[PDB]
Amino acid sequence: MKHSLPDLPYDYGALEPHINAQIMQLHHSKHHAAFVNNLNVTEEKYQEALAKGDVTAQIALQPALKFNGGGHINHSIFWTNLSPNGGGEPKGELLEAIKRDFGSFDKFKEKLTAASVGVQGSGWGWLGFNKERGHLQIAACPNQDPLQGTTGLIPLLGIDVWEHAYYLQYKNVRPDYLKAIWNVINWENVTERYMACKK
Amino acid sequence: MKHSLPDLPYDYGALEPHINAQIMQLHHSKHHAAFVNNLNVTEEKYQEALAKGDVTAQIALQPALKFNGGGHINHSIFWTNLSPNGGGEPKGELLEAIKRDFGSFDKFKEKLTAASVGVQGSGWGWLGFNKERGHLQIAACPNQDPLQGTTGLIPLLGIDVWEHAYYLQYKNVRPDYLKAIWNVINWENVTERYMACKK
Ligand SMILES: [Mn+2]
Ligand SMILES: [Mn+2]
Repeated sequence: MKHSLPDLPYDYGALEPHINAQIMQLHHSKHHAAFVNNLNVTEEKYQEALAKGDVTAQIALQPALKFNGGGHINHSIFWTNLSPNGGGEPKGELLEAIKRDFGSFDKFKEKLTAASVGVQGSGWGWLGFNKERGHLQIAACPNQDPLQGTTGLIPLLGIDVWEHAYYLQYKNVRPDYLKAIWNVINWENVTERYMACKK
Repeated sequence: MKHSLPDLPYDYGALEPHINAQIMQLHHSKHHAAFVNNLNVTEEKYQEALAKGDVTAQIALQPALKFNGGGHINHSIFWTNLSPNGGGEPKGELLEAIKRDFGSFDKFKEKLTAASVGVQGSGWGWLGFNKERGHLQIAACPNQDPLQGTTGLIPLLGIDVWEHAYYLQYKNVRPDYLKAIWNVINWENVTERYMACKK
């Protein structure tokens, strides 16, 4: 296909003061850009290996494909989950699903925050939808491992806990970054992803 | 180019009494046959996904590709590492490299045996060649993870320690299986693989 870096739906500084412009610029234009460039290179190498039936090469390329491929997937979703018009609480069917599956919105916040802060090293915190069980589910993924590709869950809301996502502003205080990000969550986008899972 | 199950270079009972015919027949005609068939099915699914640029599908298929792909690679080498003409000790440059890197042939035997018996669960014990360092190296791989694809080492001699490789004959006494396999090692094939790395 030849993947490309998607344009951001807002200005790099639109999420201030919760996430500063310098992080957004570096996070989008440098880290994400690298994943897309390396993903395209990795996909081209795998196509050659498949043509020659080189199983050894296919397996050797799996870490680069998952790492760069997942990085493209994860960050592409991440940008749509944020908005300068975000924050507050969700409404409608998504709010009802959260109460049913987690009890209340506040308890959901605590569990997703704990899952994200509890990540040892680099990874992601995710609110996902389990098609088999038909309910919401919280999961954490290491490094750039994508939720759906590795767990089967449909991603609804992702929290990047890579140090590059918060270290320029919040230093080592990961909880402060988690507390601040709730102010810019685009619940409209999360709702659209949730409704897409239902019939 | 479509992978196929290789024919065994000897009769199923040629390795008796060290490895009985029932294990060889089941190991080759049942287990290996499934890996090659499932490998081909997996490659077709990945080829379609790669054409559409579906990164999620590519990542979801990685476990099946590594498991079935590695199984095809590992067992295809395994059969060539055994021979009714095997046993004894290696000669020539291979014997010299073993003494240099391991001290003596007996010490190499002890180290590869320990690596194979020490595998927790299913996996493989391997004598490999390190292209970067230009010396021999022993490594263990879990499940069907192939040596070269995951470590870069060139496989010279592999020991299958999956329970299906010995449980019918040696029950839970894995050390007895390792003791018997040394009598049927095809050092001629190991030498040809080793010499192919040097130039
Ligand atoms: Mn990131
Ligand atoms: Mn086996």
